[PDB]
Amino acid sequence: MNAPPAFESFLLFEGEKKITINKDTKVPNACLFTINKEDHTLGNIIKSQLLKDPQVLFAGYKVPHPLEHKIIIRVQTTPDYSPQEAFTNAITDLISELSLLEERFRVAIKDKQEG
Amino acid sequence: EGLDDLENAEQKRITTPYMTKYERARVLGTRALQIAMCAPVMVELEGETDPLLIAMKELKARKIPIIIRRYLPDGSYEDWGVDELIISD
Amino acid sequence: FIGKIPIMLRSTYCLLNGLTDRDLCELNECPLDPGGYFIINGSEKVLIAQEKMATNTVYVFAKKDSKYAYTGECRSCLENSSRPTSTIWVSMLARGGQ
Amino acid sequence: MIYICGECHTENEIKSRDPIRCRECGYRIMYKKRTKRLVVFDAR
Amino acid sequence: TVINNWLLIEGHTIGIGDSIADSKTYQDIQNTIKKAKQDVIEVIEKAHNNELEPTPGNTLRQTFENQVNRILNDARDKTGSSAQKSLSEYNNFKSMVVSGAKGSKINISQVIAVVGQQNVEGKRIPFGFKHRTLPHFIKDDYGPESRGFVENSYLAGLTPTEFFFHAMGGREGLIDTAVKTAETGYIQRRLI
Amino acid sequence: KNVTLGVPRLKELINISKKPKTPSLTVFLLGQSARDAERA
Amino acid sequence: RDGKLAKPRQLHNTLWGMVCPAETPEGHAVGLVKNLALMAYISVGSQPS
Amino acid sequence: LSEKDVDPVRTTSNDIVEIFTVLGIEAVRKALERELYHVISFDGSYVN
Amino acid sequence: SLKQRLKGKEGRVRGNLMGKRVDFSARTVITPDPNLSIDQVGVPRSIAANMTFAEIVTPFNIDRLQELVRRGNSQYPGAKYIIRDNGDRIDLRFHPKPSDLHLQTGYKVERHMCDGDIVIFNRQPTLHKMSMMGHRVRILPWSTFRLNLSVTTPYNADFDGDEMNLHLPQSLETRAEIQELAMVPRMIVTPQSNRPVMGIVQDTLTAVRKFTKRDVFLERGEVMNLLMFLSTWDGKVPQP
Amino acid sequence: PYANQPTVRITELTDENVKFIIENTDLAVANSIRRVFIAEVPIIAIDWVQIDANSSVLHDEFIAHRLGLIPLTSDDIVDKLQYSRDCTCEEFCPECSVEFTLDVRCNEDQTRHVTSRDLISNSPRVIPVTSDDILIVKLRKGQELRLRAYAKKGFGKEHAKWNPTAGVAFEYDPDNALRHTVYPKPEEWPKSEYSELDEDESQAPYDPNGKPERFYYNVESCGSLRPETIVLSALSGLKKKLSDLQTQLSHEIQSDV
Amino acid sequence: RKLRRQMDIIVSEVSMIRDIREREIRIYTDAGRICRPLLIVEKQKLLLKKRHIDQLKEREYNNYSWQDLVASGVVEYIDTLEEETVMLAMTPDDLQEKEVAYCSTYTHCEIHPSMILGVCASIIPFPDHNQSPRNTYQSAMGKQAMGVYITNFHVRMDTLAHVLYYPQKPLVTTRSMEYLRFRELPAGINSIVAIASYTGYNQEDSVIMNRSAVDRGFFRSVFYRSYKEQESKKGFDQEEVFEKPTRETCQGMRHAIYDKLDDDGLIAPGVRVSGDDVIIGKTVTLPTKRDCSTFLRTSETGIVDQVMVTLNQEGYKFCKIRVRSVRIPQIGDKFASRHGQKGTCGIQYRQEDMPFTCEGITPDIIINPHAIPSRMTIGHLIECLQGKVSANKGEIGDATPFNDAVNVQKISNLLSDYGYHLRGNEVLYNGFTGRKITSQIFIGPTYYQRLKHMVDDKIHSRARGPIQILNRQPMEG
Amino acid sequence: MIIPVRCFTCGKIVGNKWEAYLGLLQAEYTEGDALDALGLKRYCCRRMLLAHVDLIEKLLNYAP
Ligand SMILES: [Mg+2]
Ligand SMILES: [Zn+2]
Ligand SMILES: [Zn+2]
Ligand SMILES: [Zn+2]
Repeated sequence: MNAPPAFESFLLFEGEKKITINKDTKVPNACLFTINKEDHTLGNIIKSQLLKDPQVLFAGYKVPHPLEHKIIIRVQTTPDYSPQEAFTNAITDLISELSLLEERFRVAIKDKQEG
Repeated sequence: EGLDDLENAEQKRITTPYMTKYERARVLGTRALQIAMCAPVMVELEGETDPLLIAMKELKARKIPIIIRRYLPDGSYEDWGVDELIISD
Repeated sequence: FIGKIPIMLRSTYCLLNGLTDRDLCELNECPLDPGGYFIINGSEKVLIAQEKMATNTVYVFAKKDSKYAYTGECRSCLENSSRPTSTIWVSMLARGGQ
Repeated sequence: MIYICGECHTENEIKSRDPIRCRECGYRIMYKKRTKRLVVFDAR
Repeated sequence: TVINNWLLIEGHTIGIGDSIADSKTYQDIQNTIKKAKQDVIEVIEKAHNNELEPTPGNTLRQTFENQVNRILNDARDKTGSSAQKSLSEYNNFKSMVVSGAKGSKINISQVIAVVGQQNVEGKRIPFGFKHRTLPHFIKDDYGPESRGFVENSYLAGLTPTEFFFHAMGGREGLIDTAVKTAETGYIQRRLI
Repeated sequence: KNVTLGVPRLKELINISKKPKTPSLTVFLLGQSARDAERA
Repeated sequence: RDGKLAKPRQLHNTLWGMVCPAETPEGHAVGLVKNLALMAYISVGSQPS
Repeated sequence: LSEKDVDPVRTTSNDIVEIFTVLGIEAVRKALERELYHVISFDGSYVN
Repeated sequence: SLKQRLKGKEGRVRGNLMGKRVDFSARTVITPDPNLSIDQVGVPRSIAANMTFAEIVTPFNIDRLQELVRRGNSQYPGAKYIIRDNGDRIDLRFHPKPSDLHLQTGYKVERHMCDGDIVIFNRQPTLHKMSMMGHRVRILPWSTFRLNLSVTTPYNADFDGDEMNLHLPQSLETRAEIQELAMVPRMIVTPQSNRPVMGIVQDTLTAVRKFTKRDVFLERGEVMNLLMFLSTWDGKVPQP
Repeated sequence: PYANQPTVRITELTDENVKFIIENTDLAVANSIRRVFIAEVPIIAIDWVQIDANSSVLHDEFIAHRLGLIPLTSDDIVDKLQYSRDCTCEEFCPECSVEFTLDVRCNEDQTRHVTSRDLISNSPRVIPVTSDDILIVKLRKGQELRLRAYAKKGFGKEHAKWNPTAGVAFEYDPDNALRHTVYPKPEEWPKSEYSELDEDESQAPYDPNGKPERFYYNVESCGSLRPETIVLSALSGLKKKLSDLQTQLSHEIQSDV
Repeated sequence: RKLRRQMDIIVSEVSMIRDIREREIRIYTDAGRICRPLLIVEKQKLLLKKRHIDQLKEREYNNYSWQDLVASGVVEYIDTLEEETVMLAMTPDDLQEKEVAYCSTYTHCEIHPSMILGVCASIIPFPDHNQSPRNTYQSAMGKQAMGVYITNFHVRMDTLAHVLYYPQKPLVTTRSMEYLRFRELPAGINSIVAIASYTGYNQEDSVIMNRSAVDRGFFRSVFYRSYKEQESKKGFDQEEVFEKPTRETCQGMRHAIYDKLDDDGLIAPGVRVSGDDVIIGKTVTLPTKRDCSTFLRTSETGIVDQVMVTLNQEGYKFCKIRVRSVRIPQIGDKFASRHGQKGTCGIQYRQEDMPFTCEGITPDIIINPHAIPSRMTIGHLIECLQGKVSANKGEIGDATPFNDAVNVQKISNLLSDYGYHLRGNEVLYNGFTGRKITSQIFIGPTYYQRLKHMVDDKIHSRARGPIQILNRQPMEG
Repeated sequence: MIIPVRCFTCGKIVGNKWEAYLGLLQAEYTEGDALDALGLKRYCCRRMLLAHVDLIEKLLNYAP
């Protein structure tokens, strides 16, 4: 009766935005990135990529409730760097790493199959 | 339960100037109902829609137009304006 | 004809008595079913064993609240007959009376 | 209106007026035939 | 919220490893229990020889039981404290007992060292059989094992007689729980 | 020795009846009996 | 009336091997309801003749 | 309380009915509180 | 007879006056939820859609209430009934045509229970004040009620199958009365013993013992993760 | 400040599982990768069933449940098959689903074992992995099971039937050089198959400067996808999710600025 | 005694009690005396010999049975009265040993000390390793668990019946289970249980379940509810009959659809039903005819499994409709560990969210560690340990109480040979971040039971519902 | 009733190994040796077949 549809864990409903950015009034150069229909898979990977950036003063993520399908990522950067730039850079870095990882995995399969 | 019960076989105000928690509860609830009934708001509200939150703002501003008639055990009473009592919060 | 006696399933008078596991399955009955119950209006009724004091045996007791210091009772019942049990109490009156 | 005899598992047609008794076996326990409507089950 | 997320990194558990104790600890426990039995046997011998004098305001039976009960209680306390002291900082039973979240010092000792004496109505196991606690003992056996002293721990597992005596002692807790649960509300609905 | 305590004692305090379960006194001594067991 | 004289809820020593020591319901029925041990048998009775 | 060498000040009884007829309603008020406090404090619990 | 209706536990006074059945109440099994605040209760969507709160139509909520009216019973959150100034009740599920459902100040809309609604949550036996505390509703997608672990102490609750009673105040007077008198934060300390009636328990109590040990060190990535759950954090990372 | 330079070394590659090592990678990337193997790798599995007749001892929705758990050959077709929600069709059709049919009638004294071999699909690309055969309900003489089902694209995040992995072993720092786990008595713990410690050694010396690297994986496949296909589909799937997020994130930034 | 042991003139159930100190001999032949069989011991030696055991092994095709032991005088029934006079050896291996010399006049010996347990108590593994109140609580849970109540459950039409989809025999059994037929009719599933404080959702006796396991049918069950109705012509003015109400047939009818009903007024099997649907259409002639149809409850949602029509004991037309509802494990469902640890499902985490071992094994259920120290259910820990060896060794572990051949140390030694920590601990990895957990989690196969208490069977709500017209107070609709 | 299709813990196919397992037992293989021959390395998969009770074999003893 109350069980939610299994697809709601990853499909956005009508009028739901994938990501919404809210500036953190507590500290300058801080923003809260709320991503809908995502979990630790994207939250944890992005958090680590942000932490690797020296211009990111703070990077962390949390799930408001495990029954809900939202992740809030808080990012704080130095006064000369904007969190939206760090977030976009972090995502491009992950896309680059995974792209290189795909190519190297394909080569490894061929090498293992050939010899 | 019976076996164990028997075990037979086996001016001129004397009240405090502070607003009580009960007075605050009823004052806020009553004023909130009035606000929800389109009663004019005695405080300038901005971006507020909940009549109960509006009543709390009026209480902090001491603008609620309500008087508490405190009944004494001897049958006498004291009328204390909300603006006259000290708010416990 | 004098009436009908409810039969305990799998008893010596039950139809499912002595039947092999295959015969029980053919009758749509579980071979593992222990039986020991009665079907009354389609409902499986089980008779819970009732615990009570043994008959025809002398028991000596003492009651602090009663006037008797000690009392020897015997719940006499005839041999497999005359179900109404008659109890005789032989009681010793207390010494503390004034 | 088809019913299946609980003993001989034979399909028989029965009206409101005639008794439940099986046409050939005489058994008085009949089971309604499964509905012809389409029932969808999600494989979850 | 903060600590429950940190607990995902640190983690918390409870298992057989926490119930285990060093062989030295088991030997100390066994030696303590052996000493307690010998002490109880000496008290029994003194009573049988009429060499035991009743304490003021108490009869011989009360005096005898008081001496026997304190010996068994001291043995449980000694075995329990010895086990508790031998536990490592990593022992999860200690972590919960030290924090006070759940369990207690007595639980650790009952699980690891000695469950102890079982009581019915605040006294040792009664002679439900005339002169006997169970048909396995001799008549007039006032010894610890006879009257319900469980020398084994829940890890070691109770013997057949200890198991029935622990079920007798635990039945009183089930009855008292049912009584307290029923008659506690009564006192309040009357006071009000 | 035993004394009524807990829930049944609380029950007696609210149910003040003519006959308690464990009526008793706590007697104190003034002179030497307070300090001498024999006099006590 | 009989059960008022002595409390039958306690696990009596004589239940060894006759009745299960652990198997009893919680609440008002503790120790009032019992279950036979696996090998426990109840006498069927016969003529004393 | 009338006996010689027995402390007439501290000697008391746990029977509230005796305190009422021997000492009075005010003694009961204090005695009831002391008995009520003892049963509550016996296990270490506390009530205001 | 007439006298027979008055006597007994089921009689008029004892069975129909001193205690009686009440509307706007629900009961189901309670389950833990460490993510909800102590003053917050997770409620099943089915219960929230079944229970209603009568909101008076005001110019501050006229637009919001008109939306909930057109959503109706089929879509949650919505409303069950509209009460006009004449006091007549209209069921929204019967005729959802907006032309006939236009609202005006003074009307009452029985909207479904939603997030932030004040409710009285109780566990029986009700032995003291802390057995009935005010909570804020939080809609969760399952049939159980969710309770913070801290409040299990005053309720003497354990998630071994226990059920609890939820009551929804039907007017602003009672709603404000609960907010100002019976909410869980006000019940933290009990006058019975001059001490807090609820404390940290179980996992959080064993973990805080470990977490507070002198030799527990947290790396930058670990600290920044924990600080996300600290709602009271001022946003400044302390010097390690 | 930028992306890592991951490297891959495959240790085993069979039709059942693929064992490989990933080096110079962050634990979050390594973990998210294994999470995608379980919840984000799409496969084709039965999700809709119409049972015309079922005389077996198992109820209709129980038969449907067993059919859903049956893995179906979907190595190449899953890439081109659309989700029913995304396809422009009205209902189930070859562009978004594959039809399955089963019709078994028993008339012999010998019990008829309905297996995955009895499932006939309209597309040769999507067929049961076994076509021993997966056991389905057993029919007595005169019993029958007649049904038609539709298999559609989905991933393990929606339902475990769409998970292509039969177990994903994941390990890092087998010698516990990072001391991420503290053993009370290291001598009591057995050595990991990936460990490089001597017989007398119990743990590697603590490395305060160390960080998780050289992740060991063993991806076992149920059969729906080849083990190497799972990793490739996952890596590309994880990249797609991040690329989609970057796109929506860019529009959000562009709308606010 | 000789005549009783020979069964010449005295039957085995007759008890002879001699009160030596009172010069009294009581012979009881009446019914209702509780008794149990005990092996006879003479001259500190058992009368039971290997020849009897060999004949008992060759039980089939030989007709040798228990009755031959009684007739041989090897075993006899001792009642509660005679036990007073009986000196009973707990075991021949140690109680009657001349080296102990505790007693030199044993008259009988226990066959196996574990036979003092009942039916539900014999299902507990290692009960001698559990606190006594937990063995009592498990005895109740064992009666409330789910499994297969009877083999012919498909033919039976019980008012309430819960059948588990995949019941399993316990990996750690008690010898008595062979006699209780718990192997043929199991009531539970062996679950990979991890004892860890995983995100706090298992606190206060709560349980966390693997959503991927539940999706695979873990603890999934089918609930059968049978509805019975008959048509009776009692009172010539009233005549009730099964038939679908029609606008012309009934003067007044609700807008509810009756199309689910057939021309006979009965719903057909395979049709989905809910509180809005009618399962039986019955109408009674008024003194036009009114309808007295049988509606399901709002909580009732399922499919009509079977519909039978018969003539009952009264000879009236009678029918039973069995509605099938599948209960998939969900938050709030109660579970039991077979050791008195009863708990509701707090949350369900998918396979990638649950913590995993180096082998990729994720626990099916995660329980709070604080449940064990207060309850002292060490038998649960030992069962979890014995079950891990059992699954690896490929043998059903024996957890019969009072057995000296099985102990924690021997189980730990065996587990060490299978490449696992001797105390059952494992290095678990956090599913969310992949980092190793600092503490090693105790995990292993433990037999769990699903109780009949489902959240959907207890959830209820009331908001301005039907009230009594006389009392004007709330009532169920 | 019948062998699970997927192993509850890890999802490995075991629904095709029951008749193979019974065949191994009939060939005098021990329960452990039979599980090893089938390749059930993880104890969670072994638990599936070792603890399974194929009650459908008994349910098939009743007429349809
Ligand atoms: Mg509870
Ligand atoms: Zn027929
Ligand atoms: Zn389509
Ligand atoms: Zn597995």
